[PDB]
Amino acid sequence: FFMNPQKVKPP
Amino acid sequence: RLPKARFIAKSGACNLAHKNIREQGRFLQDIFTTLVDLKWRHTLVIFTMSFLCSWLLFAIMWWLVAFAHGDIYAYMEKGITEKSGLESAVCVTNVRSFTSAFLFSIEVQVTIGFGGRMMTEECPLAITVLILQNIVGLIINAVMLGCIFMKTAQAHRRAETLIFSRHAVIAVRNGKLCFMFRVGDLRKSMIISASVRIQVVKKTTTPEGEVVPIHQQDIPVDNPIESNNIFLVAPLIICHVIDKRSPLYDISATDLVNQDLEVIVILEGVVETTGITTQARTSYIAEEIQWGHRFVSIVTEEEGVYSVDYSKFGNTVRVAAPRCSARELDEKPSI
Amino acid sequence: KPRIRDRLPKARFIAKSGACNLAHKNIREQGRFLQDIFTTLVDLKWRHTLVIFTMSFLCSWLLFAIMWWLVAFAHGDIYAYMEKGITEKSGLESAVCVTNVRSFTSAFLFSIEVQVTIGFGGRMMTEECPLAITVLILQNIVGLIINAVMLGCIFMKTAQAHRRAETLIFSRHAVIAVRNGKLCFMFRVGDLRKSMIISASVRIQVVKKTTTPEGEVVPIHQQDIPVDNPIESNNIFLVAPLIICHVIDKRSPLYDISATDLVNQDLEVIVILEGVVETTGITTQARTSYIAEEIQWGHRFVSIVTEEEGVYSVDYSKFGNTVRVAAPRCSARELDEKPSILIQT
Amino acid sequence: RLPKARFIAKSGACNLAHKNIREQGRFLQDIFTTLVDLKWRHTLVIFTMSFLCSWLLFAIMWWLVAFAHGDIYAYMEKGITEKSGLESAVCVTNVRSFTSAFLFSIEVQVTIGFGGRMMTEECPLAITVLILQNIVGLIINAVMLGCIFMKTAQAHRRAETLIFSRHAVIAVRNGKLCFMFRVGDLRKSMIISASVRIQVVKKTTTPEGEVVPIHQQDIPVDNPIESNNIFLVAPLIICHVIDKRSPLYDISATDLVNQDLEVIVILEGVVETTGITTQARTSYIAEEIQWGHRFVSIVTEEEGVYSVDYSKFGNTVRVAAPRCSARELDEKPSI
Amino acid sequence: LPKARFIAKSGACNLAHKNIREQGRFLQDIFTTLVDLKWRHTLVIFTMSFLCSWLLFAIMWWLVAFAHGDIYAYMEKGITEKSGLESAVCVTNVRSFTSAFLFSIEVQVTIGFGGRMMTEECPLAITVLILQNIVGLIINAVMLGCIFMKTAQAHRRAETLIFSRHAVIAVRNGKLCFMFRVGDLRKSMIISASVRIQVVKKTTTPEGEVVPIHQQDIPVDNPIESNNIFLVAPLIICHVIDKRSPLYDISATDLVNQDLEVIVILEGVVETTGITTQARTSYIAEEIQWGHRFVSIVTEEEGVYSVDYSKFGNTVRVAAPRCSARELDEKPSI
Ligand SMILES: Nc1ncnc2c1ncn2[C@@H]1O[C@H](COP(=O)(O)OP(=O)(O)OP(=O)(O)O)[C@@H](O)[C@H]1O
Ligand SMILES: Nc1ncnc2c1ncn2[C@@H]1O[C@H](COP(=O)(O)OP(=O)(O)OP(=O)(O)O)[C@@H](O)[C@H]1O
Ligand SMILES: Nc1ncnc2c1ncn2[C@@H]1O[C@H](COP(=O)(O)OP(=O)(O)OP(=O)(O)O)[C@@H](O)[C@H]1O
Ligand SMILES: Nc1ncnc2c1ncn2[C@@H]1O[C@H](COP(=O)(O)OP(=O)(O)OP(=O)(O)O)[C@@H](O)[C@H]1O
Ligand SMILES: [K+]
Ligand SMILES: [K+]
Repeated sequence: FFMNPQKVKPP
Repeated sequence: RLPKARFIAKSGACNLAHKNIREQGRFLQDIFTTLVDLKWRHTLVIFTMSFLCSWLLFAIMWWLVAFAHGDIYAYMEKGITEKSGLESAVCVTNVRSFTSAFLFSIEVQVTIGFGGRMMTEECPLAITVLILQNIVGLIINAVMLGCIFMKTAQAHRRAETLIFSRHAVIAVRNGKLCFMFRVGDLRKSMIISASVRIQVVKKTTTPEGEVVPIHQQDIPVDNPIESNNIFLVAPLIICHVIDKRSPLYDISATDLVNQDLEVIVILEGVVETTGITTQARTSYIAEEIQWGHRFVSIVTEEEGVYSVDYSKFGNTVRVAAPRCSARELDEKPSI
Repeated sequence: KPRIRDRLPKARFIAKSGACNLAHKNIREQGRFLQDIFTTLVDLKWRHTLVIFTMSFLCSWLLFAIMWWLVAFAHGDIYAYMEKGITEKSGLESAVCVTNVRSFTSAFLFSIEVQVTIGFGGRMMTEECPLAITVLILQNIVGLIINAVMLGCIFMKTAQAHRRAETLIFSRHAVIAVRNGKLCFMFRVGDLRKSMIISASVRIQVVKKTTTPEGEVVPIHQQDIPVDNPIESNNIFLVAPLIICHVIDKRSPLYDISATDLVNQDLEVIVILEGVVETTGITTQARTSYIAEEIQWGHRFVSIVTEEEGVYSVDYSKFGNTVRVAAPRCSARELDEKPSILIQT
Repeated sequence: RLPKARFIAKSGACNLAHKNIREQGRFLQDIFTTLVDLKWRHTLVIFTMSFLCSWLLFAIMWWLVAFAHGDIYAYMEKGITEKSGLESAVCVTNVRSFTSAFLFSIEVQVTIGFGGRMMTEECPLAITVLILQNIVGLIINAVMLGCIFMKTAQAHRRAETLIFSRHAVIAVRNGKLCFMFRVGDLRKSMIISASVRIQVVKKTTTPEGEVVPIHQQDIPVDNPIESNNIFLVAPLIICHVIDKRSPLYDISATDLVNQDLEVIVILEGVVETTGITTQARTSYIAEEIQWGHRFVSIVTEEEGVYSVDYSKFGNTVRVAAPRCSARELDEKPSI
Repeated sequence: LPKARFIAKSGACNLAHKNIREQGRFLQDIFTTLVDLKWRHTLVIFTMSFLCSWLLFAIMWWLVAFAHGDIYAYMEKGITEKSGLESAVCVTNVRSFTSAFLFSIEVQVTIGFGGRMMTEECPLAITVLILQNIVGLIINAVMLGCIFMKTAQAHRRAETLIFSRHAVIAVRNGKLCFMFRVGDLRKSMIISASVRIQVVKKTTTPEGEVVPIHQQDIPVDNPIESNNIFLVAPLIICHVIDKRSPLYDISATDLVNQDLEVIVILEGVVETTGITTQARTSYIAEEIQWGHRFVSIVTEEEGVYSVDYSKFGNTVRVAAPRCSARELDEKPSI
């Protein structure tokens, strides 16, 4: 029950 | 200061770099996939680490189980042999020290069971932890056994060993130009259903707006039956003539010194012993494309039987060749 | 509101995800023979496999513990032990059938001690009661068989762990345009798995309801179409994503279609590609569907590869991004059936 | 009534003899291969019999060994004096009869090892029997585990599940004679890269006075790119254009009945669930091809989801078809 | 003497990979060759490994029951002089080497009778116990894996494909040919088989560059030009001689002083195992009978087709023209 959103992070 | 980016380094290994990826995660099923395939150096450690861990952990569990039931008190403090008679109330007969619990856990899990440390019927928690320890031991044992057999199944395959020559050539065969490299093989078993494909990689704009940055055309290899197969025991020379349909048809003797060409070659097939598909790939930038040089005869019939002399695998000798273009050479007879 | 009525019905043959949504019916189901269940044991998941494993071992132990309890009961042994006449008076001479089996708890401990080859020695079988030896033989045979079967289950769940899932990716939408002078159909294919895909091949087919001059009508008719390769072969290399274009020539069955009539057109494009993965050895096959409603005319794909410092870069965010460059209209047959000028394109 | 023998029976399993074949003898490799490829109803018998024979044989040897050293003839005399039998060093403590030796074996091989029947260092023969027994037990256990797992591994595949039409139909299509049969499916996972081939088999002569008993003349299944590859998820009708180049040119319905001929259909592909290659075949005879009985449409089109039929799978409805040859078809091809 | 052939009449490509670079036999190769052995060695290595491990650890246990003072206690002290070993030894009831060997067997094979019990008095014994236990399990796993790998190769037995020692150059429907006969012994049917025909000869290109050996290809006659084939009975492969084939200018009556070789390669997958496989053979000039055509085999007897290998590869002489196909074509009719 969580969004568990996926966003990559920049070097 | 860097040179033009190469699509495929000499040892295959397409060095593209995909970014902007929708990174899923791991799912915790990746760990087992990794574990099934490790260099043998580790799978003689994770074995030992798993066994020794499980042993020590269940040993501490037995220690606390016996300790909280008052057994250790009855053994240590009460009379050693004569002054004391056992009340039979003990939980695990004759385990009066931690090391005793270690030598009990080894027995209870490696299925040795010497019988000097029996399991009595008093303490129900003891029987529960015995069931749990035995189940865990069997599950670990089966997993490790399957891992060891899997890493004994892959003892045949070692590495792709199919050797392309260093730099290609461009010469004259049957009054028409060509373009040749040299494939070869090392180990005993021949290749089965071997196939060869030649792709030229280029940046080719189109008269209708589209400009494909890195686009790969396919070009045929010379063969009298139009079949891309090849049966090799000694090194072959997979030529590929140039014609109006071919893209290299506009190449030039001087322009190739500064030109954007990329002739990758891929070769596929299986091996009889392994029964596993495989392929090997390489690329030929313009810098390592010679001109006029032709390859050297390598096979010499000795007194007894034929000999392929690897001593000169990639040696090349100069020979007559025109400096004009392909379209120049095929433009007109007098041309 | 009104759109939903048109919306409820939808003639589709394979799911955009990739499954082949269909319906078999009127089959001659003769039965379902037994061994099938055993196969289901192999192809379960870890939680179910662990439960069935442990439950099976515990069930075998409990069952044979009940059996040993009955055996050590009928032989007049439990009473013979319970007679507290002395410290040890009648439990030694009377030759109890199984040594030191006093209660069901003890009998269960003995079952454990004899099935997993533990052998704690305190309670051994004797040479008096043949019934006990018969039950011991049966015990050991069933124990070894169960051990072998469970080991086979766990191993085979290990040997089918190289696979994860399909990793070939198609574009959300199609594209039609003009390239090299003539109309072209496009579609994007990309890969994510680091391991390459050797000996790959693609096929594009048109699925439609057809007609014949003689009269026969095939509801779901399939016909292949070329894949426009410079050497006319279905071999495609997959390093970077690309566009597997198909020139719509006159011989193709899409000559008559027009850009305006697309919304109602009943034809559906299917793409099926396949190949063998290098690092596992399995031949995989991925399929996608291009419905008439999803074919955005006129669009074209953008470049997705740029020279970085020394190494090419590739994007996947701009993967499906399309530019609506103005395109010739309804020229699929009109331009094909070239006018006198033949320069309307 | 006369047989007029075929080549492939309607179910497959080519029924041809093989006479005057030189024997290769055999190998124990064959006995092992027969063991591996058995079915359960015999595996769960051969396995158990192997175990029981092992135990009984080693028990007999143990009994003889405990006889020779006089162990039996020594425990017997110890009536009430335990010392009078304890004094003499026996070879295997507490074996005194067959049943005892049987139990000692069953405790040794399966490694149960209770220990109330202990073995001492007093008789080298006992040590050699122990070594031999344990080695035999390990070898038998390993090979039986191998067999059981091999069944648990290769019981993922079953008998080929493909359905062909009972009869073949010569019909009319696109204004020309044509050949049709039906090929279906029952399993779930669609075969991969399926291919189909058609062979007309008939005794042929060769104008230069030479005969050949059973020729085989491959013929191309119709397709717009001449590709044997065929998608197969719903029942299909693999057509066959008839041409002045194809060996069906000179057959009419009048000459259809008493004509020597046959058709073999072989299709092959790799199932992905089991990842294994497979091929199925059929064979139609002359009398089984109902001329002019055009095949009947099968699949229907419901609103939400399509649907198919198998009850009327091979229904051969009839439509008007010419009763004339193919050469004569173009000899007077007006209408 | 004998002029060398590229590949002999029964597989086994003979060559000389002279002056190959040195890879270096990497240590994994020992295990690699352990996995694939015949069975007259597997049981030997199995037994030797088990016995050696047993004996080695038995010697270790004896040393442990020597450096610690136990053997002296059990030997010198009588039954009741000490009246029981109060100072518990590292391992109970170990007073020999044979006794230590029995104890090692007990601990290794997971028997553990109980007489040779172990106490927790001294640590070194416990460490040796753990060491031997883990090594024993590893050896157990290795040998089980070996035996099961061998079990998984029961089906993979050998190669059987019946070629012929005689190629026939005989007329067929107004042309020449180079036929041969292909058989099959195994009851299986080779799925997706293919045939290939190659020609080897020394060559000199017009620009003066020479190739000593060389593989030209020749098409296989088939009314759809498909290299697939279906070998149930013996079949007669043929390779018609068009004007453009390499054999178009053969010395019809002089197939003696000719530098030639024909290679046949057959590829397939067996529909019982799934293992790919490939057979091959070669025809030198001297083993190519001329004019002789192959013999019909199948003769229907009682409604079941018959195939006899008695006359598998013997050819009947039949008169035929004696001139190159160029000489049999340039003229209007020969
Ligand atoms: N004896 C040999 N064994 C294996 N590979 C060889 C051998 N000789 C040359 N090669 C191959 O030649 C390629 C390049 O060789 P390298 O550049 O080291 O020597 P070179 O003479 O400069 O180049 P080349 O050998 O191609 O002429 C390598 O890929 C190598 O595999
Ligand atoms: N950056 C990416 N990384 C991995 N997969 C991608 C990425 N972009 C798109 N895909 C895959 O491509 C398919 C279609 O992508 P599309 O071109 O429609 O981008 P999108 O519109 O963002 O997709 P969606 O609407 O599913 O988010 C999807 O199934 C998705 O899984
Ligand atoms: N409803 C069905 N479901 C699955 N398979 C079928 C079904 N009907 C037939 N088959 C299989 O297809 C083959 C051809 O069946 P077809 O439809 O021709 O029936 P048929 O052979 O004309 O009737 P009969 O079996 O009485 O001769 C049969 O061998 C059968 O095994
Ligand atoms: N009855 C048979 N059984 C097995 N193989 C056979 C049989 N007859 C012939 N062959 C195979 O045919 C091949 C050649 O047959 P051919 O007609 O040339 O007879 P051949 O060469 O004289 O026989 P051989 O080589 O035994 O002297 C040989 O390799 C042989 O293995
Ligand atoms: K495997
Ligand atoms: K054990």
